[PDB]
Amino acid sequence: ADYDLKFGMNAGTSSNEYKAAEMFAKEVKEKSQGKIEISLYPSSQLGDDRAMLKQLKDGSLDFTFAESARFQLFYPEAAVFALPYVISNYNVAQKALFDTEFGKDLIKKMDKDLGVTLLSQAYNGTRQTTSNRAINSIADMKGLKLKVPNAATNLAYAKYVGASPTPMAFSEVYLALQTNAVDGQENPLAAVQAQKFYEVQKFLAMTNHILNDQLYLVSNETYKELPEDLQKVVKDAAENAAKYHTKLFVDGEKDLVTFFEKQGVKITHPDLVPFKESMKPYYAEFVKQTGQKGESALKQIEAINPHH
Ligand SMILES: CC(=O)N[C@H]1[C@H]([C@H](O)[C@H](O)CO)O[C@](O)(C(=O)O)C[C@@H]1O
Repeated sequence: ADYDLKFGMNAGTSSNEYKAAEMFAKEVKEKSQGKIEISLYPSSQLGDDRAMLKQLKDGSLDFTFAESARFQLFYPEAAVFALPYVISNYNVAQKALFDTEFGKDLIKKMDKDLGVTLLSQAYNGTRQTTSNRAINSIADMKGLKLKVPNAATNLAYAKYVGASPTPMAFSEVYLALQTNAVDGQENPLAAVQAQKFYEVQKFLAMTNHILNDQLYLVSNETYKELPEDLQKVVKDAAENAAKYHTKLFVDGEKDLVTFFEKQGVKITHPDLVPFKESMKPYYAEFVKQTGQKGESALKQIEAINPHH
């Protein structure tokens, strides 16, 4: 086709993220009357989110996904998006990004500094903790070899609750869990299902610790080359796909607890009071290390009312 574009993602071909990406690709091809084709490159074939973000800056990849929190890699105060228990729900994540001065400044910085245009935002689940032994209480986290992604906020989650974080790549996790070289991991339910981590974890704790969004991103290199009518086609299709993306996650969080129960998994509901208490020292370190931009991002996020 005239523009042969590529969409890279960490997620696999059974994931919600991929399904929404298929919808995005399909609308774009149609409403562009065939001028744009978007091919999918899942399962981190192109490298992980960090790597793919660098390919979008360079212009060697055209689209990818990223959480708002992943931009803590460049702007330390963007960690606020993933300080555990700080963002209440997805309504708060939406207003954080689009309706605060911090948020709006982060978007403009994404474009001018990092070579990426934010097209849409979806919901990608609330993270929970699976494991090979029960998590009845925060005490059960002691010495747990918990698999985390390569991100400072997830490592901090593990540390401060008394677990032993082993960072690793997503594609590696399943075997690690099965052999028990690690004891647990902490994705939203959707990914626990997509990656089938429920086949090699008898236990799931509802730790509700981090709220993931997902941003549909396009390389500026690619976006600037598209005529404005085709820019609007890609922009609209990204908003349509985001809304669908959010619905897949919302509908699944209802039904998946029962799906895991049927699959022989044992669900616990530990007291979150001490989880939340364990993090105050981390919030203090966060303000200490990120300074006044950081206390100003927290202030703006904590002021957002979580009720629609
Ligand atoms: C857009 C994207 O790639 N998200 C990925 C996130 C982020 O990389 C991480 O949370 C840091 O923000 O990590 C996972 O949860 C993980 O490796 O377990 C998989 C998920 O697909």
